[PDB]
Amino acid sequence: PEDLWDLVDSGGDAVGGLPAGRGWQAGSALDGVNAGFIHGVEEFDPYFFGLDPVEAAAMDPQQRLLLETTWEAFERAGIDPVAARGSRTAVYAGVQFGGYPLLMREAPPPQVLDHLGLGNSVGAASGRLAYQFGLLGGAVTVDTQCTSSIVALHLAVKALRNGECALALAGGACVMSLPTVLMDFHRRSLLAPDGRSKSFAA
Amino acid sequence: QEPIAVLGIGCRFPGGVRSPEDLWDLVDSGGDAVGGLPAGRGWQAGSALDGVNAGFIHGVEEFDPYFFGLDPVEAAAMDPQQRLLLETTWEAFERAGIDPVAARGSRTAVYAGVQFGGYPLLMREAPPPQVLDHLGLGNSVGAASGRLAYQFGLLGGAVTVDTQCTSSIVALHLAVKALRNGECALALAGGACVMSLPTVLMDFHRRSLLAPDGRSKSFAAAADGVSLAEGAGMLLLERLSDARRNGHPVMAVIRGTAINQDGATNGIISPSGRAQERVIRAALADGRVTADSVDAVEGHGVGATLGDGVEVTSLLSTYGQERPAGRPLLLGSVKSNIGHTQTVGAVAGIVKLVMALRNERLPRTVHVDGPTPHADWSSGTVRLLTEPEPWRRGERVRRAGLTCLTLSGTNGHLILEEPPADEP
Amino acid sequence: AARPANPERTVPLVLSAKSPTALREQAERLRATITAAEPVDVGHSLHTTRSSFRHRAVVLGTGREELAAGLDALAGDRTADGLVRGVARAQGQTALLFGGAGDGTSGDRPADAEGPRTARGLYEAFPAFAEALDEVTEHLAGLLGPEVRAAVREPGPACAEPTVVGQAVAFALNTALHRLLTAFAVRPDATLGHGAGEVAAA
Amino acid sequence: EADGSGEAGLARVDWDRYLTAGHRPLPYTVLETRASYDEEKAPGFGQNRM
Amino acid sequence: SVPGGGRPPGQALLSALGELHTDGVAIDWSQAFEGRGARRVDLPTYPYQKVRCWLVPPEPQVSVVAAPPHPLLGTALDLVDATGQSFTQQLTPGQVAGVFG
Amino acid sequence: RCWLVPPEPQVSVVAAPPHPLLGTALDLVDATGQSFTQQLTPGQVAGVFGQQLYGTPVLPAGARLEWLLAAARHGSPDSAWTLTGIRLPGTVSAASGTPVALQTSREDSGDGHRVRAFVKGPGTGGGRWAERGGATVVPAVTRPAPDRVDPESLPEGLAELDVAEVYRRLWRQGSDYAEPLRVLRRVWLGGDEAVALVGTADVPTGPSGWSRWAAVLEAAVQLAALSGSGPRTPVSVDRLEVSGPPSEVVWLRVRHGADGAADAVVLSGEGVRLAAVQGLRLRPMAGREPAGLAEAPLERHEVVWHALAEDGRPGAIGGGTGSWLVFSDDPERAAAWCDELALFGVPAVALAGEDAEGRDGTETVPVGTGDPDVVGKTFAELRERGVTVAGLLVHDAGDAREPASGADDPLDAACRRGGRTLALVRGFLQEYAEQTPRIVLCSAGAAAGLAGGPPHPAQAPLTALFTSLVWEHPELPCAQVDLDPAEDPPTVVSLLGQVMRLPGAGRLAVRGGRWFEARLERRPAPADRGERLALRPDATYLVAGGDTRHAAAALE
Repeated sequence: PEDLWDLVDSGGDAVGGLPAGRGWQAGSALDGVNAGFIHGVEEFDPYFFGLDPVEAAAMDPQQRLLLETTWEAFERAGIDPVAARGSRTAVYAGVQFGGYPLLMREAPPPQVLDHLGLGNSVGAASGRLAYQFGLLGGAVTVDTQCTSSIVALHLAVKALRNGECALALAGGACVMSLPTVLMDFHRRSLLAPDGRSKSFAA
Repeated sequence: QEPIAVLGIGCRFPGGVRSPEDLWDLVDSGGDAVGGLPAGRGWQAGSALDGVNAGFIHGVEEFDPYFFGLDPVEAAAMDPQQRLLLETTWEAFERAGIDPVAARGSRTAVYAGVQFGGYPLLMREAPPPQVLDHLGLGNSVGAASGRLAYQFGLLGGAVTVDTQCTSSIVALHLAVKALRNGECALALAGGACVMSLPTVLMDFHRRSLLAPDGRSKSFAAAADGVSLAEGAGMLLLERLSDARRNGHPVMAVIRGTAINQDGATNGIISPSGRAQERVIRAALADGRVTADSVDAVEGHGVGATLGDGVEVTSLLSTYGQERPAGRPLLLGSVKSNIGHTQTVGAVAGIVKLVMALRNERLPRTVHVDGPTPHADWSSGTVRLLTEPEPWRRGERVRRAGLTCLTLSGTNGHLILEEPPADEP
Repeated sequence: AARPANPERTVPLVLSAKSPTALREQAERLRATITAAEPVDVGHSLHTTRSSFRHRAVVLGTGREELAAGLDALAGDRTADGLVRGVARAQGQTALLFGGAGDGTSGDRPADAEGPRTARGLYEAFPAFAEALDEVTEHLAGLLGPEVRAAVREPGPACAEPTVVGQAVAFALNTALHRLLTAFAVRPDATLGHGAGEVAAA
Repeated sequence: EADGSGEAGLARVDWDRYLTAGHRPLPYTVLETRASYDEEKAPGFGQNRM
Repeated sequence: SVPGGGRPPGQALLSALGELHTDGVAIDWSQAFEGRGARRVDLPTYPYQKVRCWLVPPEPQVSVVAAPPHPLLGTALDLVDATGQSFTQQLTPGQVAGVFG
Repeated sequence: RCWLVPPEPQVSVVAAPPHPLLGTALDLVDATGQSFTQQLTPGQVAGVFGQQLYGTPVLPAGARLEWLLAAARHGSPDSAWTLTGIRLPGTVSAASGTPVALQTSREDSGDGHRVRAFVKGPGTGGGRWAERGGATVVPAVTRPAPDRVDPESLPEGLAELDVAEVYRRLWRQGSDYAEPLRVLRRVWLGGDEAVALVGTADVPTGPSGWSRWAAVLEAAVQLAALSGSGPRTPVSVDRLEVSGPPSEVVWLRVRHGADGAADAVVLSGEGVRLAAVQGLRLRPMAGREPAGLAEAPLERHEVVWHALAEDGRPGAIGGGTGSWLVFSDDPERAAAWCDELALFGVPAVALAGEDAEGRDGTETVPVGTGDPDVVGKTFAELRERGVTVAGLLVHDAGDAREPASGADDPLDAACRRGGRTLALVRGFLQEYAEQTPRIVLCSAGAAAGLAGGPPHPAQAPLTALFTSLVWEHPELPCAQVDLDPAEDPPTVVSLLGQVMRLPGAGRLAVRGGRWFEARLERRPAPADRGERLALRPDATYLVAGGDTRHAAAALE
């Protein structure tokens, strides 16, 4: 939050260049496109969460960011993740299918192929958080495109009011593992040519 | 504790089932629907599926674009799952007795269980530009709840949910809560599952998880493996008090609901067992019902060798301690006749129990050669329904439960009751 | 808060991590906060808002300048006064040794007065000790008369000498320290008492 | 390399061959990481059910 | 040794406990903060020790034409013993009606 | 119908995969000779290239021989094949993570059935396609073969070997194999012939059909390589003959009966003839260069002293089961450490060299008399008393010999210590080594890079004597503990505690309070700095002390 406040109060913009280091094969099809990317989303720390590095390769970047961001949300809430185990905490995650396995230019090794399913199925994201943090409340994933975060908060607020759960963890992730969402909006000319959302400007 | 009324069910299931009355004939005749790989889908699958058997919908590749106002190119671009929801929703309204035009401008909510079907990956060539424009929205998981609201002019919230096999019972729970909070006037809840790609069959076959004959031998001592199948279904829900004010027909009444996670610890404690024992207690408490009053449970019963035993044990730990004298819990699963049905596994069970209440009979579970040795049946307080039994209206209110489970850890339960059925 | 004033009492500052490198980077992050917030609030936070991992360190000091010098010593990985480091092992395996008064007459007797003259200072530092010491001293004063209160307040060479005053004070201070360690959540799995101290061990 | 360089060299060497060449029945902490330690891991996400 | 240590009397007990807490005992530090004016304050979060995890190796920084092949001429073969150059192509059924206008 | 893809035909062929080394057959219109092409991606290369030489992946010689047979038989129903004049130049290799292109061609010679088969490997940049094998093919072998030979008659004249030692003998020849080529199950060898048992030789595409010959032929190469010494690889075969796919078990016989060449035969589990090989030669590629092949880059290697800040707590000495001997330059230090150990109940004995006086009741040893016999005759006497030994402490005074003697020479100061300590270390082990004692060589001011002033050059013979033990008497634990040359030495229980936490061997140091351990670690070495460098022109240079071979390159 403090980095976002520093950026927003200093009047900066964060749109920039297409990410290198991702395995992309895009030619002239994204030439001159500007967009805002998470640099270093290809980097992770498997040993902290109890994962072997082969499963960390199979996982959708969206499941990795939720699992890191959850630990951070607990540390700032002042709640020890070891005191959260066995709780009636619910999980409501906004996620969409990220395309990640479709980057593979050649057939997968025989170990990673047996991890890919629960690494990439959208409904595995809520269950994986509930597994890592030992949470016994309901674990659902929602998709309603751009409004997936308000849908997650709405269901979490209504669950807490009805007494379904003692806490609720609500949010989402979006990582462009494939170029195709940029390409199609560029092909239909929906993108601004400088890449800026001039929110209410002439 | 407002009771929520099922006004109508539309469905598509294996073996040419197009209605609740078709499913009733297939279960009451003791058939099974499992068969060979679908002809006429574009599958280039090699020797990797030789001997695989599953519950397919024959003819899922066919549709009627002009009835729903679509151009045939847009109808070709859509995920098969969205087409089955759209066809099944109109049939749900037609049985409910609502004119779909009179439903326009209504505060109807939509809650759909859908998972990404892979359909655009069938393409060998890059598609023509007229398909390339329509492919984006027509294959998105979120768009599946939006197209229903656009076609029928609905103004309530629209959500797509994914929790693997529990997606229909989770969708139904959120619809029951939305109606009880007073968010909406009616709610439309259900799901779809159609295998446009062979990859889920291969990923289970590579590990020998599928049964060799493709049958889910629910709770039986054989217990060879799982059995995959397709399906779609929609239920239309309204508050029982508003249903009686308007005079709409009530097929069955949903009385209470719950969802929980099996969590994570050492398997020695049976984490999956403890979770089911809590989800049943929560669902009974939500509806203010009591554990003596339930007659039957439509169990998960998938046929996994250790997996069915934990469920039976959790039922003996819960319903099996509080039976009236000579009223043991009847247990079975529709997943024996039609296979698992994946995201719609809860709709299949509700169609069975709605039809059982109407006909005053409970159907026999197919392939039950003998009860599983991984649980202690010696109390006699729970028993598998190996022959049909009568279930007449009378002094004791007929009630039944449903259990749905999945490997991401979600478990859930519903309690169902008779319609109030005042004399004409 | 109506927050109270105090003298500069020592603050224990605890850090933990899942590998050695993360401990040193955590010490680099914390240095900016201890040099701005008050140290008693920072130490109280780390005791409850963070989990206890396998690699551990403790920093001890009376004030901001000392605590910052210890945290810099951790960050460079160089040993310094008031810094402790190690790798924890989960097994309980703890026992406690107790002694009587008179053995301090065998040699270096003034050190067995200076230990008790140091231990008297704990009555200002830790609240549980003052309660436990009064609750034993006011009880012994019923068997032995008034001098035990004066002796406990001035623990001279009597604490090292084979005497009724010495043995009363030794039972008092050992009973008080046991109630202190069992207030810090140490729990002895065995006890062993040398000579006349066996009543305290029992 | 003004100080702290110590015993220092420049060569093509494969040290994993070097410690397995000849024979060697016990560790040598100049070439090899000193020891393992007491910790445990989870059974994996879905795998306990399949 | 618990009561014995350095000149400030509290550091003896806190250092002896600190060594047991380091070695493994789950010591409760709350007695060191009792009666004192302690508030909660925000702190840094944990420093992750990251490494690369991706199914594909990082892209080569080399510029190339996006789709160079001519539709009818296609790809040049490199048969080692050949007396003269050769080229071959497949047209798939959607491409066929695109080239055959 | 509303679907993205039109329906596939209701009947189609079994579509069996192409053999992975020869791939798709091309269809050039006018061409006389057939040709074939394959690309292997970075994920496929390491799957087919199942052998490593000096760490780099290589195509097995049995796979090259089967590649030619698979290319030969391609269009024909014939089950019996003769290949002759087979030549296999060079090593096929691919640096880890790199593409490979493979190509092959058949030319009919017009000499009846005679076809010539060639195999070719990749090139890029300044490189072009290069030959990596060729053979001449004839079908229709049209001659009988022997009646059943009993496999149990084969091993009777020969010694059996452990399959674990057979694959270790190959590792000491640069070669390692992945599990699909670890096909031997029993081996017998002696004099000039050998025999072996080969299992289901199931390479990729080889759990059934002809591809299994790649591993059965590679087993003949593993065996033919086993009898010699020094690195060697196949170059030629003068005949290979094969009938049918090979059985689930086969018996191999390999013979060295020629002038520097091998012949071999393969029999089925029934004792029926399957294949034969003549003129298998490895000798023309005995001793081919590893320096042009190994995978390792040029790097900077450095000994770094790391603090044992984590877990540096001494622990406990393992009880008084045998004595500790202490030997020192100072009799008072030997006494002090023996007295310190006695307080803990660890029994100890003090020793001194006989140029020092017996001031405090020590034993005395003729060290300085540089013969292991007289020092051994001393240590033997304690065994006749009934002394058991758990370990030996050797302690060295550092620079103190300089002011004590009143003259300086660092080369003399080194050479005086070496012979004394060699006589001690040998003279001890010759009398006790069966007890597996522990040795501690406690130098002072020998360890570089750490604090405590510059290291004394006169200490260097102790580090040499330490490292010489580690590779020559590997059953013994030993450790070097380099003390600060100026600070007071720590309590002897602190030494033996932090030493007994080492299994095997290690180097340790103490400076102030901290313990340190030496580790050898590696970082990149930019030689392009020397390509940018120029030597200053207005100067002389000396190149000194070299032989001709170094001197020519240094001046170059």
